Amino acid sequence: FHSGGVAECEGCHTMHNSLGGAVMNSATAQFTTGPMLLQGATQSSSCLNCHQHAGDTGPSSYHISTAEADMPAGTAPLQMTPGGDFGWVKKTYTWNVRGLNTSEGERKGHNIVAGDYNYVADTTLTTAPGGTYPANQLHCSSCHDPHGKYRRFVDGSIATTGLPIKNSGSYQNSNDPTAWGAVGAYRILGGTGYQPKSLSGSYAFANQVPAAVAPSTYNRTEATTQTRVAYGQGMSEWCANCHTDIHNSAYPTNLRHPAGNGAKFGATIAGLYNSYKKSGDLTGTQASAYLSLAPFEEGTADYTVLKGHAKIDDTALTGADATSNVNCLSCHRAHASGFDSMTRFNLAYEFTTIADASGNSIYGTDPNTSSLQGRSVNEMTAAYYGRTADKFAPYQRALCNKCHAKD
Amino acid sequence: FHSGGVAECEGCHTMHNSLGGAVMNSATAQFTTGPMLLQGATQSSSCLNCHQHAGDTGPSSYHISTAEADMPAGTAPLQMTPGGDFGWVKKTYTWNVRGLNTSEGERKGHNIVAGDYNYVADTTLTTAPGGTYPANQLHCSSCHDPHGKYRRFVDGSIATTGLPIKNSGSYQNSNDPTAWGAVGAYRILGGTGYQPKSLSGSYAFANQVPAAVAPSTYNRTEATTQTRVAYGQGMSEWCANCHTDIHNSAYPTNLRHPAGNGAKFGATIAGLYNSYKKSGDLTGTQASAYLSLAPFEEGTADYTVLKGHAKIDDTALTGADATSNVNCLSCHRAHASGFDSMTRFNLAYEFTTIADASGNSIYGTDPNTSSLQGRSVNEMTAAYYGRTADKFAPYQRALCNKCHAKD
Ligand code: HEC
Ligand code: HEC
Ligand code: HEC
Ligand code: HEC
Ligand code: HEC
Ligand code: HEC
Ligand code: HEC
Ligand code: HEC
Ligand code: HEC
Ligand code: HEC
Ligand code: HEC
Ligand code: HEC
Ligand SMILES: [Mg+2]
Ligand SMILES: [Mg+2]
Repeated sequence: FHSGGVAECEGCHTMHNSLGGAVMNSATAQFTTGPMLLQGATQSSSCLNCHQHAGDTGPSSYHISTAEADMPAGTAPLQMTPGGDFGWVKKTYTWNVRGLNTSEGERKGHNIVAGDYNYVADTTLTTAPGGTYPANQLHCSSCHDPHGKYRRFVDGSIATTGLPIKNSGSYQNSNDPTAWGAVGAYRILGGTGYQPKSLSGSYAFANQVPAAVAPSTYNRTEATTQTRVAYGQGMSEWCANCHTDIHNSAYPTNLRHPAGNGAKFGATIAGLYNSYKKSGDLTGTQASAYLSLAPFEEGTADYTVLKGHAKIDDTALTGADATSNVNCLSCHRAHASGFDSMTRFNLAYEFTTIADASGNSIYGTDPNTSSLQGRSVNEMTAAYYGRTADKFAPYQRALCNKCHAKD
Repeated sequence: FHSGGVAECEGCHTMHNSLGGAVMNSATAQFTTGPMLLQGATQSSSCLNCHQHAGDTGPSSYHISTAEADMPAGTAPLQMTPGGDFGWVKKTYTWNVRGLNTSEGERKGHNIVAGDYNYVADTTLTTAPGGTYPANQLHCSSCHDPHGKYRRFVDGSIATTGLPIKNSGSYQNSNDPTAWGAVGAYRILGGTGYQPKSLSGSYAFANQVPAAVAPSTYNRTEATTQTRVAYGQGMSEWCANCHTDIHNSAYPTNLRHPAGNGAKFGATIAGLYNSYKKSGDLTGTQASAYLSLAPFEEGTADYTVLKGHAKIDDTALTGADATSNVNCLSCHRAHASGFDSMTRFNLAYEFTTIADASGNSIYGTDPNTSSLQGRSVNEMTAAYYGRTADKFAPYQRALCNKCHAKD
């Protein structure tokens, strides 16, 4: 459909609303339409018209959102992709230990306003923490550019026009560009100057489409072999478009956790990322040092050698060295997650995995404790991308430690 | 929170400073941070963010520091723990007898530099009396290791890595370690080689985490039944890390009051510790010989038999014999105290308790005398851990005597 580019216009727009018979979108009458000529209540209900299937059982290809009629109450959104499953946003949690703890739902992930569904805009965060981009006009089309303009040529340069598009250009199978026509950026997400014309003001991107390269069957479980998404450069400067203060290359001067291309890894830190495999253990051997749950940039726009990585079978795990950068995604997840500020690990209560009664870990077994924070065991097995509580020590502690071996 | 280990990283660090809304620590702007990525003006204002409650009435669980807005002027810090209540440091005293006596405030206890509060570093003592560790970089994190590395296994060995942590390991309730994962050292205070990387120089610990075992409701009054903290071995060699000359095992050769594991108690001295209960009286009977105000080591790392002691009801008082050692704490108190060089008893003026007008003792009744040295009666009832002037004879003299029966 979007083959790196402007798909099929009618797939998202009706020029009238009569496809023979009667209307094409059941959110209006015969001859009216959505805000633009597209077909939905809002500019972001047109993508949920195909990326939210009706009755799913397990994670499939795309379909990064699972319905709420499906996950009855005490279950977990079923779409294990590297961005996340928006199903999370509508998931509140309560539990008592010595008071009334309550992890809200609208703090896990970006809220898109899809009033056609039960998607509401955020309340607490009226704007974006960094710069000021407004948070009631947060549609899929804000980060993603539906009419894929931004192209990668063969010299590696990026522009918004000049030759035809031929393919996605965002996989391992994706046939590299040639002298006659380019391919499309990592996801169709928009590069420099991509203000959507519906929005009106001064908010206009400034940094380029990042560099990265997905596996090509990116939506999977991770109990067995784990998914590895590659990460070229620029991936932080890009979120920097709508968060600005939070970017930080030089750490000591700017007191905030380093993130960017100007934030190298450290020869020492790097030694540690390998050594620390589990919690209490520091064996090492790069060949095994994973890349899922706390990944890292390679800092190299060479789509040939970096496509080198990005397999979906645990062959190239291949930790890092003091050249590797650390983008915002090494802690967070772009779409959403199960953890209060859309992180990848847990950071709410001292441990993550309790020791059952003997040894071998388990996430815990009582939904009104602090080990689980009101999240039944299946839930929190899906909060991580379906990896059992057996890839962690009986009393696994917090999980920055994959870098900072504070064990 | 610190369950023997690395608690909850975010509890002490912000990676940015925006927890939704606005900032998390009100000591900086939106997207800046403390010296390390933690949240406070200094590396030791992060622990006072939870161990100094706002308005307290009486001593509670932890909270070893009571605010100054609370104790108006003529009152006493309200935290009766076995380390002490830092509230003392900011307490000067004046009185006249035949001149102008003035017991300063910054001599009672270690000064931590918490510029975020009214905590200033020491002036008179620019370094530490023993070796040279500098006394403007004296943070809670200097003696205490926030990322609890040091573990006790089941063989009793101590290391800084190798198995997971499961619990504090520093109480009577604390479930002993097992073959799969260890517990944490007596307090999280750091063992061998624990230089904090902020500090830069040669100052690097050399001796191990001591051995001791607290009661498990350690913060209490003592008017009624008295708190007994147990004391394994090594407790002096440990303060020896930052004071070195002052350690002394063999007395006659090294002329300074004996202190350590190589400093036994004496069959004669030991006979005396029991006999002398009050000042003028020498009844004896070990079963009653206390252990609070002048305690002593047992010299035994056997966490089972030494946990045997350490109750908080006056059952095991159980004086000693010529094997018992004498650590630095048998005279001093680790955090602070009300007595000029942070001791446990008074050693300023001949007596401690005057005889009122009839007999039964009282600390005295006139704040400009020498009996009180400018410390109103309530004050000096809290200088001792709330024990009235009725556990002492009408004219109680100095208080080394619990060992040296110089009465
Ligand atoms: C509305 C604006 C959106 C947005 C923001 C995205 N989609 Fe689609 N999508 C569909 C299919 C079949 C695919 C796979 C086939 C193909 O891409 O040609 C995709 C893929 C994507 C991607 C990744 C593609 C890439 O190469 O980078 C992204 C980032 C994406 N989508 C976002 C199917 C549909 C639809 C079915 C008709 C509709 C409608 C949309 N998508 C709309 C959107
Ligand atoms: C096929 C060639 C077309 C053509 C001719 C157009 N589109 Fe679409 N379009 C989509 C969305 C979500 C928007 C909203 C953008 C926003 O909110 O800012 C639009 C917008 C337009 C416009 C107005 C804005 C502009 O910059 O031009 C126009 C003139 C336009 N489109 C024409 C979504 C989609 C699709 C979803 C996958 C697809 C396919 C297309 N558009 C294709 C076309
Ligand atoms: C690039 C991949 C990123 C990353 C890693 C994050 N963002 Fe966004 N963001 C935007 C708005 C309006 C908000 C407030 C809206 C809301 O709260 O739903 C946010 C918020 C966040 C958070 C906190 C989310 C929360 O629920 O509290 C986080 C952790 C986060 N962001 C990470 C708007 C935008 C953008 C506008 C175009 C862009 C681009 C990004 N964000 C990009 C990213
Ligand atoms: C999870 C919540 C955390 C937390 C609390 C911290 N980290 Fe890291 N970080 C990484 C690198 C390479 C650095 C280098 C800083 C430098 O060496 O100049 C940092 C920086 C820090 C600091 C600075 C402390 C210092 O000694 O300067 C602190 C306090 C800190 N972080 C806390 C890299 C990583 C990771 C790589 C994948 C991960 C994961 C984390 N950090 C996670 C966290
Ligand atoms: C900053 C570095 C510090 C330091 C040096 C200490 N704390 Fe805490 N503390 C908190 C709570 C609830 C407890 C009891 C619960 C538990 O320990 O799990 C403690 C306990 C301690 C101890 C004794 C613990 C032991 O088992 O030995 C010590 C030595 C100690 N603290 C020192 C609460 C907090 C906080 C609340 C968020 C914060 C922040 C800190 N403490 C920070 C520190
Ligand atoms: C959770 C797993 C983490 C991680 C990943 C880190 N910390 Fe902290 N930390 C605290 C304090 C007071 C300091 C200052 C130490 C000093 O002054 O020397 C630090 C320091 C760090 C660093 C830099 C120093 C180092 O040796 O690494 C790093 C990389 C780091 N931390 C990561 C205080 C605390 C806490 C207070 C109770 C808690 C909880 C954590 N840290 C947890 C973590
Ligand atoms: C282990 C439990 C001990 C004991 C029993 C004492 N210390 Fe310390 N000490 C350090 C520094 C820099 C000073 C000077 C700073 C200051 O004066 O505030 C001190 C001072 C003392 C004193 C005199 C205190 C006073 O106010 O005059 C006493 C009685 C004392 N110490 C006892 C530094 C350190 C350490 C650095 C890591 C460590 C460990 C200790 N001291 C340990 C202990
Ligand atoms: C409070 C200020 C004091 C003072 C001034 C003294 N003591 Fe004691 N000390 C203890 C033990 C077991 C010894 C053995 C020395 C030995 O027998 O070899 C000592 C040593 C001394 C001496 C040496 C005098 C001598 O005859 O060799 C002196 C002069 C001295 N101390 C003074 C044990 C204790 C305690 C056990 C809990 C306490 C309390 C004190 N001493 C307190 C003090
Ligand atoms: C001016 C008044 C008209 C009239 C009378 C019609 N057209 Fe359009 N139209 C366009 C496209 C792409 C379609 C079909 C696909 C789709 O909407 O997704 C249509 C459809 C119609 C119909 C079909 C009725 C039905 O099948 O339900 C009819 C009768 C019709 N039109 C008449 C596109 C355009 C267009 C630009 C692309 C313009 C300009 C017009 N239409 C104008 C008219
Ligand atoms: C609104 C409902 C949507 C829809 C349909 C999609 N997005 Fe996004 N998204 C963003 C980024 C940076 C990525 C790539 C990040 C990564 O690969 O880790 C994605 C990813 C996707 C995909 C495929 C990849 C995947 O799901 O892992 C798809 C199909 C997709 N998106 C569609 C960024 C944002 C964003 C803010 C930055 C917002 C809002 C959305 N996406 C919303 C939507
Ligand atoms: C690179 C520029 C970024 C950007 C744009 C964001 N992150 Fe982080 N961040 C981390 C953690 C644990 C939290 C929440 C909990 C806490 O701070 O105690 C956050 C928070 C955010 C927000 C929240 C704003 C708010 O809620 O007030 C936003 C918008 C945000 N981040 C964006 C952790 C990390 C991290 C390592 C753990 C790295 C690396 C980054 N962040 C990088 C970025
Ligand atoms: C700075 C503000 C702090 C904070 C928050 C704490 N400490 Fe210490 N402390 C030291 C030692 C040896 C002990 C144990 C001594 C004993 O048990 O007698 C303690 C004790 C504590 C506790 C609990 C036990 C208690 O309070 O009695 C807590 C919660 C605690 N500390 C926190 C040693 C030092 C030290 C120099 C050696 C310094 C400086 C601090 N502590 C400072 C702080
Ligand atoms: Mg939100
Ligand atoms: Mg002092």
